[PDB]
Amino acid sequence: AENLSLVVHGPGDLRLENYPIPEPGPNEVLLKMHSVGICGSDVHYWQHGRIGDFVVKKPMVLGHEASGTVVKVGSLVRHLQPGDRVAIQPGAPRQTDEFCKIGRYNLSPTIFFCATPPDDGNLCRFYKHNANFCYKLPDNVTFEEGALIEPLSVGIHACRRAGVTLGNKVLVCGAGPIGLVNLLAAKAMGAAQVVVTDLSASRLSKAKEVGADFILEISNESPEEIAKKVEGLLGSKPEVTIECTGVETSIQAGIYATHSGGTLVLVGLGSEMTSVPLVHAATREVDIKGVFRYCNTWPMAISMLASKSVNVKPLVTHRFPLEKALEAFETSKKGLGLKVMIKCDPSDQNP
Amino acid sequence: AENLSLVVHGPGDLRLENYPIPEPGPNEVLLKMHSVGICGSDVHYWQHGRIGDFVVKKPMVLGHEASGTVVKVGSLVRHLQPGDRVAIQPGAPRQTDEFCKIGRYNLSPTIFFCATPPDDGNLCRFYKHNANFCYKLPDNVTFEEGALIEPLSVGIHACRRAGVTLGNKVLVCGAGPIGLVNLLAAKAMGAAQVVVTDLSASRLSKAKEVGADFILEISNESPEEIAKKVEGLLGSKPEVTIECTGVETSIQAGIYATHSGGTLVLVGLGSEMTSVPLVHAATREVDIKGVFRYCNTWPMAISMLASKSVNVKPLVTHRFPLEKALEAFETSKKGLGLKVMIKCDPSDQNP
Amino acid sequence: AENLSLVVHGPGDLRLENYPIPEPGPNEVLLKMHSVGICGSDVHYWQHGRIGDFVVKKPMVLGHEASGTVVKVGSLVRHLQPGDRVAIQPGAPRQTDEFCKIGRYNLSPTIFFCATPPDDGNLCRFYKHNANFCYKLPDNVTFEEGALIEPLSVGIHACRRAGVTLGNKVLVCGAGPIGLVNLLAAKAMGAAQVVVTDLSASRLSKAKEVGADFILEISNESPEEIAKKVEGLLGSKPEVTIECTGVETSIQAGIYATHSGGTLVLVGLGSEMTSVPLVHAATREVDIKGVFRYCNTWPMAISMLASKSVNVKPLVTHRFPLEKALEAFETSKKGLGLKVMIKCDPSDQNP
Amino acid sequence: AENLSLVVHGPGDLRLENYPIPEPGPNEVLLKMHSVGICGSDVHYWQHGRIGDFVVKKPMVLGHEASGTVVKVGSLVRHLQPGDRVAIQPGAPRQTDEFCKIGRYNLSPTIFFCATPPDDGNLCRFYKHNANFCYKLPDNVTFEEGALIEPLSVGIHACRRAGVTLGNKVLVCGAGPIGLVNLLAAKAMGAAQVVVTDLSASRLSKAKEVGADFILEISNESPEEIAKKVEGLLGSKPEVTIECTGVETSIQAGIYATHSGGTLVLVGLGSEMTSVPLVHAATREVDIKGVFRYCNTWPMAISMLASKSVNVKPLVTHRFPLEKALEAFETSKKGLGLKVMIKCDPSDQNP
Ligand SMILES: [Zn+2]
Ligand SMILES: [Zn+2]
Ligand SMILES: [Zn+2]
Ligand SMILES: [Zn+2]
Repeated sequence: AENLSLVVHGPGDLRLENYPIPEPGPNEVLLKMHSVGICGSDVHYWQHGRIGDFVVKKPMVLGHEASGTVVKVGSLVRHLQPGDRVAIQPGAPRQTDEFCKIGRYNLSPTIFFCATPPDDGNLCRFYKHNANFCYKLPDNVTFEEGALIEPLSVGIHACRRAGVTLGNKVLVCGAGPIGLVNLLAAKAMGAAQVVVTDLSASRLSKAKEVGADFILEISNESPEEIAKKVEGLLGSKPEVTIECTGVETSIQAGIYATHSGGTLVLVGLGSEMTSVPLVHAATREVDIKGVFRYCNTWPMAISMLASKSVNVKPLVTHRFPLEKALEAFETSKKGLGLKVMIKCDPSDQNP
Repeated sequence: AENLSLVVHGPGDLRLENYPIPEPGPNEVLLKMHSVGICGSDVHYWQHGRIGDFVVKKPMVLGHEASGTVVKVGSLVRHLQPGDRVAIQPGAPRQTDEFCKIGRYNLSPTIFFCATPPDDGNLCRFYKHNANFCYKLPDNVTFEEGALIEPLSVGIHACRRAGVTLGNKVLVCGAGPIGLVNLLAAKAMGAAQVVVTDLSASRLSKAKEVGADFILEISNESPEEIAKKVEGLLGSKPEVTIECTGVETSIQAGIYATHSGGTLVLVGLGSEMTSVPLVHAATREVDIKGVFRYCNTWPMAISMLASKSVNVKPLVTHRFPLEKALEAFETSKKGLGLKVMIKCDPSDQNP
Repeated sequence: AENLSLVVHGPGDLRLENYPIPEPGPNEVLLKMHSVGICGSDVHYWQHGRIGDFVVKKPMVLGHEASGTVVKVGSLVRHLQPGDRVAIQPGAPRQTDEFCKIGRYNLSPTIFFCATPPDDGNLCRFYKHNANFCYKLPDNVTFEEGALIEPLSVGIHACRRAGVTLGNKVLVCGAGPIGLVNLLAAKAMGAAQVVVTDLSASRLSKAKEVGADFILEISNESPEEIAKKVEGLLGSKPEVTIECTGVETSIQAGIYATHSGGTLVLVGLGSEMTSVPLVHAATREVDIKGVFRYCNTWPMAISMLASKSVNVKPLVTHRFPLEKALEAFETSKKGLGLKVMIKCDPSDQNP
Repeated sequence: AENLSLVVHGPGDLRLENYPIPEPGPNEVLLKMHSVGICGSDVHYWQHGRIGDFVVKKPMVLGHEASGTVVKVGSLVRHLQPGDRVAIQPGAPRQTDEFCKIGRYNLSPTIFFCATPPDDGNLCRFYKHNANFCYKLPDNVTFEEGALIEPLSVGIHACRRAGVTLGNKVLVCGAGPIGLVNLLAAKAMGAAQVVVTDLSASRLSKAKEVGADFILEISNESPEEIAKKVEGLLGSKPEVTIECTGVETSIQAGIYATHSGGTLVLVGLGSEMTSVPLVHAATREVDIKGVFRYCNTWPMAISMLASKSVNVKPLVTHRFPLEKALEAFETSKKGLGLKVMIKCDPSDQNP
């Protein structure tokens, strides 16, 4: 019974292994996997075997940005059936705790989440999942778009928490994959202009393709100088800044750059301690907000994709079959591409 | 000193008259008028000499959707100067009352407002206005777009109060000018799909041009049937309904149509008493909200226009010089067009 | 095996019957019932065998405002154990649907809810319930206070949706049980003054005891006159009105009474069609909101009770043992009391 | 013409000087000052002649927490008249800028603000002020309560921005005057429990008198230990933390202490750079918000005082006549009291 699976055993130890075919409980579905995007999260576990307090204490299956086809459903599942194409939302609450009740299930301490240990991910042939967290895709939304909902959702959640809306000018720090999905989400939510900063001329070219209104190549500027160049291009201070690099200097830039009364959202992972002009922000009522994944983004993402109101397709720079997963991870690490997409279906390998 | 002015003396009594050149106080500007759109508000005062409790007790200058050029500024005015092209926000608070302080100046009982009596409007050659409520237009935004900010703002304010955002499906009742600006605002704010209903095949054709995702021609349907047809086209109940007709049956339709937990916003003017399945809405937590003009929409409208993120141009169906204002009002009443635009500048009559 | 249960068989057909001892599933608990309040909801099913579209098609156990003691827990239950005193939140979602995910589980169409048919209630000796919807009571919170969380929650949810906060003046229409819990919730949320209207001098005396800052006895006033008398007592128009009678004239009064920009919340059940100065509200941006039960109120209610920050005790006017349930229902119908409280525990019959 | 005035000429240079009687413009009033509280702001200008970028470049009158009696009004003033007792809101916008329009006038860069240079304050006999920012006091609200609205408003604004509401448990860092007003505001807004931390047994005794549910004396605890002790007393992590010391370790404590999804509001002034577990907060969606004074707090503060729903009286520990202002400032600096209150009226020196 063939179920090739990509597994991290520890720092730098990545292996392709055969796994049993999972058996779906009464409210789960079994999925034949199709398209699985990888991101810095996966690469980080690969390299270091941990992300902060999340530690790989036993071999873990990677992969958490995914779509596939229902092949089997549990006795209690009614909204999905074999043949259904679905996007997988990787975080599924185990308990109806208070976070779940108030509608912030992302914060639930007992949540299951693909490829954050000890929870196995979906970079494999066959995978089972809580049925309520698999979302039927319409026929004009590709498997890859379905997989891309996950990174898009990072941007949606951050932009919601920032309060991005009609006419706002927005600064996005970083033209990596995180920055690009926040650019996409901001424009989708009505931002008039997004400026994107980055050190790389290459990444910024790609941010342009994706829809950045302005690009700004940073070199040795101070945070105040960055904020200043940003304001100069926009004609004003941006109501919202989304910081996607985790780099302290970029966080400071965001604080100086953001319009008074505005919001800076931290999406990139920084060091355990950050040094910031906390006062500068606080005295200007610039709020500083973080994000932890996302909640309630799949249906609205699917709605925007299905209506062609957002375009995530240019994000995919590489495709590899599942058998070439180790190479794909090398490609993702070298960071020349954006989204490296893994194709798990021997039957079909198109988008 | 030539300052032709369109004046309503009472029910059906419209005249073009010469007025003195207004003198701007210390915080006012004098404007050479350029483009002035007319709407049902103006036509209503023309026909009936009142809109509810607002009564024309002495001759009134009409016109409240306008743009022009600063020719003179007061001693305290610093952000505008002669030569500046500006959009005029017709509601300017006279006092720093509590509504103003909390940021809801539209509700200020002593607000000045063009062409709502006893306040004279701007359908004339020369007009003076509170400087803080004239907004500089950038050079890639036409005078007509500047004039159109006013009707667009009706839609922006309504859609904000409805909470329209990323991915929502929205029902707009009415394909008249009010309905079309709400269609535009909803899409600009991130709605995935807007369906527009109306009795007229002609108006709906125009709603399509403007960007309606679906159109629905109504005839003798009951409110439940309308709600049903709407749901059928969208694939779900719309999170937001914007009611733009003021027609009781359309209001009821909105109540049946709107998703539970959603919002129905009333923009059209109905009868003094309305009969509604108030309970049906209330038990489904469908909120019912109204609007009174707008507040804080000019800068964000200008930002969206300047970035080409919204297109109001297709709204203009007719242009008349100021001298043909009576004809223009006839055209606006017969309701075959959408926006009838009046050109007040003898120097320039382009958009 | 003794499990006396109060059952409605149809219009005016109420019986006390022995039921099997329910068996808790893996995530349920079995409760030895202690205190069960009754309300117009129960009385309504008794009298008419329906509330609108909710119809008693087979015998139903009544009772939905309750507390008791855990005697048995399911294999998956960890936060509760035998001996735990708990308040029962009667609405427990069956499915993780979209309403649940976004934190509005009250709107879930498949929710289980005590004594709304076809779901049996908890007016009995032994009752089983979803464990996540039973809330441990601290030792300084009585069983009756625990039972009273349910009616209090009606007020909490309504006042939240109204946006009651520090310093607001609030109008509550109706001094029945619904009105009194909204008075309590408004004061708890920081309202400076609550005025309560009613036809009964008796009910208003009780509203005073409970904490009403002003009482207003209505007789033949018109809605405009009511609004006027209200404003006169408060010194201003109330930012919030909570309408608790369902009476059309009282709804109209609320519309005239509420401050511009304010909110009217409809808690009382009215007729299928209501006639209202919808326009008057809409043009003053008075929002009209309804409620459907409550969501996420139990923990904050328990917190306020435990800190003695709210006092629901004066609401209980009568106590009857379970065996005298038919009499208790007669008492509740005659409407001279407020909260009629039923004592189900043969071991203990104190508050 | 006697108008004694307290003036800072520079670091440690405080003088009492006679000033001209100010002349109120058309929308100003002249006030006979009555009660003026002092705070760290005043003391800071006294000691250092600056607070960050706000620098005393010429002699400045101090005092910004004040009340008095209207003696003269401008030609345009209608809501106030000689004899009116009023509370003075020290920040009065000069321009109708965008911050003002959207209801955040506190952020207006051109705002006038008592005793923040170059704007003279109200520690004097006679003072003139923008009429719209003087608020009539009812007869059951004392002059001192009127003066205390200003510090209370600091707490109101911070607690609003934190989202303090019914049932929340709140941590307040610091039992100085800033901490105590935030304790008062939180309880007024419906917090079930407030715990207050501080190094001083004396300050905490006073926080108890004022209404703190718990007090915690800190010594050499680490931020994690503080957060831990806080959680232990409350029985849970507080939904809101208000940090009132500006001390980096206390800010870190707030981050560890605050419930996930919660809010930490920074009210105390810290160093230009702060080192914080920014990541810890961000990954738990603990928002970090600052405050800059307040907006729209006077009317709701007056409403709460007039209804006896909040008690600021215990804050006043000392009273000095204006002639003993230098001593009063010494008393305020030695920090043994809380609110030092200055009495400016030779006619009356009661509360
Ligand atoms: Zn990822
Ligand atoms: Zn108009
Ligand atoms: Zn009930
Ligand atoms: Zn102060």
